[PDB]
Amino acid sequence: GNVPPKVDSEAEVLDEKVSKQIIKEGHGSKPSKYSTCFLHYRAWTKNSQHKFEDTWHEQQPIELVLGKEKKELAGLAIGVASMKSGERALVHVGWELAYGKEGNFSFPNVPPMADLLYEVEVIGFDETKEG
Repeated sequence: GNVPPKVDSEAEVLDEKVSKQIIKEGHGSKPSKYSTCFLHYRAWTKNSQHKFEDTWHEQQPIELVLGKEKKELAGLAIGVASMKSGERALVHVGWELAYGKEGNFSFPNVPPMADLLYEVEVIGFDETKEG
């Protein structure tokens, strides 16, 4: 909708500046490096709780190629890399892995050193880890 889902369970650490809470378990294996991922997501700045991104509202999921993602999605990518297909989770990303020191001027307007929250659901990836 627009409200960042409340989820009490304690997070799993994926990186120094990245952690995750699973909302809905998915299936299949985690994606491999360089995998193409299709996903929906909402993004909120942690300190004002402003929603500056919502792919569900704009009916436009994105294509994220792990290893070639834009810098502002570095943290998100790290979270995605830990998800299964169809999984839905909250991803806490330190600003270092987001819009960094300066933030962003507009579209979107993200304050400097602004930690972010992501509610991401992976539609699926094209290459998965096969033992």
